[PDB]
Amino acid sequence: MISLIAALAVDRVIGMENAMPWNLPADLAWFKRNTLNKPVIMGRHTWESIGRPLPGRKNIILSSQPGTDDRVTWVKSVDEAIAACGDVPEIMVIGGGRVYEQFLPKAQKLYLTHIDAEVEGDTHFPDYEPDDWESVFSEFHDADAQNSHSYCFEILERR
Ligand SMILES: NC(=O)c1ccc[n+]([C@@H]2O[C@H](COP(=O)([O-])OP(=O)(O)OC[C@H]3O[C@@H](n4cnc5c(N)ncnc54)[C@H](OP(=O)(O)O)[C@@H]3O)[C@@H](O)[C@H]2O)c1
Ligand SMILES: Nc1nc(=O)c2nc(CNc3ccc(C(=O)N[C@@H](CCC(=O)O)C(=O)O)cc3)cnc2[nH]1
Ligand SMILES: [Mn+2]
Ligand SMILES: [Mn+2]
Ligand SMILES: [Mn+2]
Ligand SMILES: [Mn+2]
Repeated sequence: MISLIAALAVDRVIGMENAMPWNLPADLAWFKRNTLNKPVIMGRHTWESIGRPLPGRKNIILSSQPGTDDRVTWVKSVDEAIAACGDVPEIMVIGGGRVYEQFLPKAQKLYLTHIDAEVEGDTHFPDYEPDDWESVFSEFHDADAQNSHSYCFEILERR
């Protein structure tokens, strides 16, 4: 089972200049909680944007070029990435935009954080078909002293 996890600002913006244009520790905590002890698949630009391995998860990096760090696993196609996860119950695809596009059609779940932030972007989440998806969990949070925007955790499951 393949899932996507992402945080989306207004207009589905997910990134700008190889970074996320917000800082929401509560959302990072949600990401960790939903990815720990699962394999994570990411594209090379996201690997560079994170800048180090995510602990406690098998990190699988897509790139057409040879890998440059044996602390993570490098693969050259979607099907190789899936295979490298092995027999696990849930594979987490953690972006970025190009990777989400390719995995969305295989995905059965989406973990989306909807952030109430206006931010210029150069990367978006796919313009997915809402009719394909059932919202099964929603949890809204107002901004607080640690988290400058309001945000909503949503889980959707393919109908
Ligand atoms: N808000 C969020 O939830 C979130 C999540 C993740 C990332 N981001 C942001 O998204 C941006 C990065 O996204 P992006 O779309 O630019 O890049 P990306 O999807 O992270 O990486 C794309 C690269 O992955 C490799 N790749 C992808 N598909 C491949 C395939 N089928 N076979 C082989 N290699 C493949 C290629 O590397 P090569 O060029 O080496 O071949 C490609 O250039 C950053 O701004 C980042 O901060 C945001
Ligand atoms: N909901 C969501 N939010 C994001 O920020 C996010 N980010 C990525 C890719 N980028 C990143 C960047 C940093 C960290 C990171 O440092 N995570 C730590 C957080 C520890 C904590 O704050 O509790 C981790 O161990 O997961 C993860 C993913 C992919 N999907 C996402 N999905
Ligand atoms: Mn805001
Ligand atoms: Mn429509
Ligand atoms: Mn919804
Ligand atoms: Mn709700």
